[PDB]
Amino acid sequence: SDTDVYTDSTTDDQLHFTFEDNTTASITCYSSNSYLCFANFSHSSVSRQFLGILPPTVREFAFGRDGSIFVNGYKYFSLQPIKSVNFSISSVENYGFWTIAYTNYTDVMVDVNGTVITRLFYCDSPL
Amino acid sequence: HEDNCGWYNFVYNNKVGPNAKYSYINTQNLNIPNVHGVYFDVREHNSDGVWDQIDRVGLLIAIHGTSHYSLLMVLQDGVEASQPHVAVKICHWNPGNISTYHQFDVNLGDGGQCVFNQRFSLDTVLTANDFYGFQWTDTYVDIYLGGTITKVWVVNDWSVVEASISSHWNALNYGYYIQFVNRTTYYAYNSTGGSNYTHLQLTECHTDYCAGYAKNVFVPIDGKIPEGFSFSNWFLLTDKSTLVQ
Amino acid sequence: NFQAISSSIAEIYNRLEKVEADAQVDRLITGRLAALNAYVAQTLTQYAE
Amino acid sequence: NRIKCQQLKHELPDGFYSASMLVKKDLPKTFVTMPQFYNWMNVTLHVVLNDIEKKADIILAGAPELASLADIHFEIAQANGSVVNVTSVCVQARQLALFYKYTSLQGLYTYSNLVQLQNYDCPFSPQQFNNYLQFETLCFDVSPAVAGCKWSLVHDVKWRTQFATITVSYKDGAMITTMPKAQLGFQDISNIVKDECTDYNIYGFQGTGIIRSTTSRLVAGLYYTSASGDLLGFKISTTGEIFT
Amino acid sequence: GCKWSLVHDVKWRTQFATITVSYKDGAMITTMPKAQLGFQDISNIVKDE
Amino acid sequence: NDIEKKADIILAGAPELASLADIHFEIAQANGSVVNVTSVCVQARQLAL
Ligand SMILES: *[C@@H]1O[C@H](CO)[C@@H](O[C@@H]2O[C@H](CO)[C@@H](O[C@@H]3O[C@H](CO[C@H]4O[C@H](CO)[C@@H](O)[C@H](O)[C@@H]4O)[C@@H](O)[C@H](O)[C@@H]3O)[C@H](O)[C@H]2NC(C)=O)[C@H](O)[C@H]1NC(C)=O
Ligand SMILES: *[C@@H]1O[C@H](CO)[C@@H](O[C@@H]2O[C@H](CO)[C@@H](O[C@@H]3O[C@H](CO[C@H]4O[C@H](CO)[C@@H](O)[C@H](O)[C@@H]4O)[C@@H](O)[C@H](O)[C@@H]3O)[C@H](O)[C@H]2NC(C)=O)[C@H](O)[C@H]1NC(C)=O
Ligand SMILES: *[C@@H]1O[C@H](CO)[C@@H](O[C@@H]2O[C@H](CO)[C@@H](O[C@@H]3O[C@H](CO)[C@@H](O)[C@H](O)[C@@H]3O)[C@H](O)[C@H]2NC(C)=O)[C@H](O)[C@H]1NC(C)=O
Ligand SMILES: *[C@@H]1O[C@H](CO)[C@@H](O[C@@H]2O[C@H](CO)[C@@H](O)[C@H](O)[C@H]2NC(C)=O)[C@H](O)[C@H]1NC(C)=O
Ligand SMILES: *[C@@H]1O[C@H](CO)[C@@H](O[C@@H]2O[C@H](CO)[C@@H](O)[C@H](O)[C@H]2NC(C)=O)[C@H](O)[C@H]1NC(C)=O
Ligand SMILES: *[C@@H]1O[C@H](CO)[C@@H](O[C@@H]2O[C@H](CO)[C@@H](O)[C@H](O)[C@H]2NC(C)=O)[C@H](O)[C@H]1NC(C)=O
Ligand SMILES: *[C@@H]1O[C@H](CO)[C@@H](O)[C@H](O)[C@H]1NC(C)=O
Ligand SMILES: *[C@@H]1O[C@H](CO)[C@@H](O)[C@H](O)[C@H]1NC(C)=O
Ligand SMILES: *[C@@H]1O[C@H](CO)[C@@H](O)[C@H](O)[C@H]1NC(C)=O
Ligand SMILES: *[C@@H]1O[C@H](CO)[C@@H](O)[C@H](O)[C@H]1NC(C)=O
Ligand SMILES: *[C@@H]1O[C@H](CO)[C@@H](O)[C@H](O)[C@H]1NC(C)=O
Ligand SMILES: *[C@@H]1O[C@H](CO)[C@@H](O)[C@H](O)[C@H]1NC(C)=O
Ligand SMILES: *[C@@H]1O[C@H](CO)[C@@H](O)[C@H](O)[C@H]1NC(C)=O
Repeated sequence: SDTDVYTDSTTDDQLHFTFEDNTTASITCYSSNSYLCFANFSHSSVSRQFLGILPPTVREFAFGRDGSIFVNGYKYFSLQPIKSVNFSISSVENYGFWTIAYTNYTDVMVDVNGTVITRLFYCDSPL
Repeated sequence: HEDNCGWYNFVYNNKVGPNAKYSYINTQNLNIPNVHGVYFDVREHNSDGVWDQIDRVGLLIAIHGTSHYSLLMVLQDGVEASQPHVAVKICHWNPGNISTYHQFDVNLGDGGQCVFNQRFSLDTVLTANDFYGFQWTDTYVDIYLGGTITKVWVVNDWSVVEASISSHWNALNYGYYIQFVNRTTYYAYNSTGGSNYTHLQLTECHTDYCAGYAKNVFVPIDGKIPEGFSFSNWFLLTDKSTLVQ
Repeated sequence: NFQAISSSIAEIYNRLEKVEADAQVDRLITGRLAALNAYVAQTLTQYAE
Repeated sequence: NRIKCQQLKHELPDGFYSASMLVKKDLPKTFVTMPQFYNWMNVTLHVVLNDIEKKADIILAGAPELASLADIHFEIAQANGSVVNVTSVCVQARQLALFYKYTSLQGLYTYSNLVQLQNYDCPFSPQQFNNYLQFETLCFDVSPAVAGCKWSLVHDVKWRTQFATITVSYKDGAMITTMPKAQLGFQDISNIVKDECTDYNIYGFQGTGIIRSTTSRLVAGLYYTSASGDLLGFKISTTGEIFT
Repeated sequence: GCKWSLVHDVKWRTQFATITVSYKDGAMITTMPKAQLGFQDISNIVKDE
Repeated sequence: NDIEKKADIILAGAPELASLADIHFEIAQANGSVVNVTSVCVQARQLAL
C-alpha cells in the first residue's frame, strides 16, 4: 500500500514478467484506497486490459510458477508459466527489510485465529 | 553537538514511528555540521544532505548530474511568506546558472519537459531546529518535507547539487546549518519501553549489520521458518475461501 | 451433492425450471434425510447407554 | 395450525415445538461481484417459420418438413446502430444475455404452432439463463458440431417434435457473468441492500438473508464461509469494509 | 461413442471438431507404449522390491 | 494453415480454423513409410495413440 507518484512519461511497467518462450507481460497499478491495475501483453503499452481492484491494505504478493498471482492469500487472477520477474515496488516503512522467499510446497498444520496464521508446525519426521 | 543530535533525535525520527518496536535504520544523513554563507555553494557529491534554518530568508536547491538533454533535474525553493511554503519541480533546462539575487516564487526556467510539480506546506510546528533534506539512489527520489516522506520514481543520474542563498544582506548572522551527505551510515533504533531521552535508545554503529536484529530476516536452517515468529505478513494461500478460526 | 448439480439448493432453482429442478433437489432431500437418521441412531445409542 | 399440520395431529401435547415462518414472496435482489469495466453483449436467438407455402396446415407438417421452413440465426447486436446475424457466435466479452424471440410470418401466434426452448441435457434451462450465471468459456452452435450439451427446439407445445438442437459448449469459471438488463456506463456493480430480507448473489454464492455493515477489519481474501458452505461474510474490494 | 475434444487456445479453449471413439471392455486389445516387437513373450517380472 | 492468416490466428473465430484444419490418422505401415486415413478402426492386438 505504498502510494507514491509514478511520473514515468516513458510508459513504465512497475511490474514486468517474462513468460516461457520469450513472451512479455507488463502490469502497472495506480490508486484512487482502491487499486486500479491494468496490463500489457506486448512489447510496449499498445492497449490496456483491466485486471481488477486490489483492496487497500495489501501486505503479501505471491507469484506461483504456473501463473497464479495471489494477493493477501486469495487468487485474484491466473497468468502464464512465469520464467522471470522484473519488479520495482516499495513499502511504507523506511525502516528494515523485506523478505523475498524462494519456496517449495510442503504439507503443514496451521493455527488460524482471526484469519491470520498464529503458529506453524511442519510434517517431515515420522513422529 | 549532542543536543543538536538530540534535536535530530526528536523531530527527524518522529516521521513514522509506531510503538514498542525496533529496527535497523539506514539513511544517508548528518554526522558533522556546516555553516555556509558563500551564496554559491557549488558542491558535487553522491547524495543529498540536509539543511536547517530558523530565520526568514528564502532558499533554493537544484539537483542534477551533468547538463543532460532529457534526464530531468530537480528544482526547489524554500521561500518565506504568510505561510512558509515550498514547491518542488522536476524539469529540465540548458540555459542559466544560480548567480541570481531575485525573488523566487517560481523562478528558474520554463522548461518544456516538465512532469512533476507540487507545492508543499512546511510544517514549522516546533520552535526548535527541524531538519529537511532529500535522498536519491538510482530511480528513486525522496522528499522529507514537513510531516511525511514522499517518493518519486523517475531516474537518478545525479551527482551535482546546487545550493545558494539569493540576497545581499550587508552584515547579518544566520543560525543556519546545512550538510551534504556522501556516506553509507547505519543506525539502530530501540523504543523497547521508553528510555526517556525522549522515548528511545539510539545507537550508531561502526561498520556493518549491527545489533538491530530485524525479525523479518531469518536463517532458513532446514528449509523451515523458525518457531516463535510473527506471521504478520505470511498468509494461507488459497482460492476458494479463507478460514477464520 | 448426492449425485446432483451443486450442494446448495438455491443454486439449483436458479438454473432449472420447477418441472425438472424437483428431480435434482429430490436427491438432496433423500440424501440429507438419511444423514439425520445416521445422526439420530447414534444419539439414541448414547441416551440409552 | 402450521405446527399441527407438521405434526399430523389435531391436538398437540403441551411442550416445545420447533416452528418457523414461511419467509416472503417478493424480495429485492442484490448482486455483488468483482468490479470490472463493463463490456455487455446482446445476442438474440431468432426463429422465422415460412408460412406462405403452407397456410394453416402447418399443424399437419411432418418433423423434417419444418427444417426446410426453419430460419435459425443469432442476431448479435453491434453497439453502433443495428444488428448483425451469424450462425455460431462464441463469446469473448465479459457480460452477455441470451434473448429469444420467435415470429411466425402471418400472425400464427396460437398454441398449435409455437416454438419454445427446452433444456435437454444442460444443467441450466434457457429461460433461467439470464440470471447471474458464471462461466469460464461459453460458445454456442446450431449445427451438429462439437458436442457440449444441447438444447431442444420444439414445435407443438402439446406435441413436442424437434427441429434442430442448439448445442452449447462451456466450462465453469468466473470470467464470464450473465446479466439480464445491461448494466452499462458504471464501472461498479451494486445494490447492496441492507437491513431487510433480500436475495443475494455474491461472487457466485446464492441465497436469501439479511446483510448488515460492521466495523471490523480482517486482512484476508474476499469472503468467509462456514463449515457447511454458506456465506457468513464478504469483503468489498473498492473499499475496506466487510459485511455480514 | 464418447468423444474427445480438440482445443485451440490453451487459455481460451474453443473447439474445432471431436474425435469420437467407439469401444467396449475386453481383453483382446491391449495398448502398449513402446512397441514390444520381436518377442513372443511379455516380461519384466521384477522381484524382491 | 498459417499462410493466409499470418500472426492474426489468435483473432480467428471458431469455425474459421475448421477450414484451416487438417485432421488425419497416419497409420504406419511395417514396410517403410506411413499412410494417412480418416477413421481407422483396429483389428490388431497391440497399438498406441
Ligand atoms: C521444489 O519443487 C520443484 C518442482 O516444481 C522441484 O523442481 C524439480 O526439481 C527436480 C530436481 O532438480 C527436477 O528433476 C530433474 O530434472 C532433470 C531434467 O529433467 C529432464 O530429464 C529427466 C530425466 O533425466 C526427465 O524425467 C524430465 O522429464 C526431463 O526430461 C533430470 O535430469 C533429473 O534427473 C531430474 O529428473 C524436476 O524436473 C523439477 N521440476 C520440474 C518439473 O522442473 C524442486 O527440486 C523442489 N525443490 C525442493 C523440493 O527442494
Ligand atoms: C437487444 O437487441 C435487440 C435487437 O435490436 C433489441 O431490440 C430492439 O429494441 C429497440 C428499442 O428501442 C427497438 O427500437 C424500437 O422499435 C420500435 C418499433 O419496433 C418495430 O419497428 C422497428 C423499426 O426499426 C423494427 O426494427 C422492429 O423490429 C419492430 O418492427 C419503436 O416504436 C421504438 O420507438 C424503437 O425505435 C428495436 O426495434 C428492437 N429491435 C428488434 C429487432 O427487436 C433489444 O432492445 C436489445 N436488448 C437490450 C439492449 O437489452
Ligand atoms: C564521497 O565521499 C567519500 C568519502 O566520504 C570521498 O572520499 C574523499 O576521499 C579523499 C581521498 O581520496 C579524502 O581526502 C583525504 O584528505 C586528507 C586530508 O587532506 C588527505 O591527507 C588524504 O591524503 C586524502 O586526500 C577525503 O577527505 C574524502 N572526503 C570526504 C567527503 O570525506 C569522495 O571523494 C566523495 N565523493 C567525491 C566528492 O568525489
Ligand atoms: C484468539 O482466539 C481467542 C478465542 O476467540 C481470542 O480470545 C478472545 O479475546 C477477546 C479479546 O482479547 C475476548 O473479548 C474474548 O473473550 C476472548 N475469547 C475467549 C473465549 O475468552 C483471541 O483474542 C484471539 N487472538 C487474536 C484475535 O489475536
Ligand atoms: C555556476 O556558477 C558557479 C559559481 O561560479 C560555478 O561553480 C564553480 O564550479 C567550478 C567547477 O566545478 C569550481 O571550480 C568553482 O569553485 C565553483 N565556484 C566558483 C565560484 O567558481 C558553477 O560551475 C557554474 N555552473 C555552470 C556555469 O553551469
Ligand atoms: C533496547 O533496549 C532494551 C532495554 O532498554 C533491550 O531490552 C532487553 O533486551 C534483552 C535482549 O536483547 C533482554 O534479555 C532484556 O530482558 C531486555 N530488557 C527488558 C527491559 O526486558 C532491547 O533488547 C533493546 N533493543 C534490542 C532489540 O536489542
Ligand atoms: C526465447 O524464446 C525462445 C522461443 O520462444 C526460446 O527457445 C529461448 O530459449 C528463449 N530465450 C533466449 C533466446 O534467451
Ligand atoms: C529487466 O531487468 C534488467 C536488469 O535490471 C533490465 O536491464 C531490463 O531492462 C529489465 N527489463 C525490462 C524493464 O523490460
Ligand atoms: C519517560 O520519562 C518522561 C519524562 O521526560 C515521561 O514523560 C515519560 O512518560 C516516561 N516514559 C515512560 C514509558 O515511563
Ligand atoms: C455498424 O458498423 C458496420 C460495419 O462494421 C456497418 O455495416 C453497420 O451498418 C453499422 N451500423 C450502424 C447503424 O452504424
Ligand atoms: C443473414 O441474413 C441474410 C439476409 O437474409 C442472409 O442472406 C445471410 O445468409 C444471413 N447470414 C447468416 C450467417 O445466417
Ligand atoms: C509399402 O507398400 C505400399 C503398397 O502396399 C507402398 O505404396 C509403399 O510405398 C510401401 N512403402 C515402402 C517404403 O516400402
Ligand atoms: C492423405 O494425404 C493426401 C495428401 O495431402 C491427400 O490428398 C489425401 O486426401 C489424404 N487422405 C485422407 C484419407 O485423408
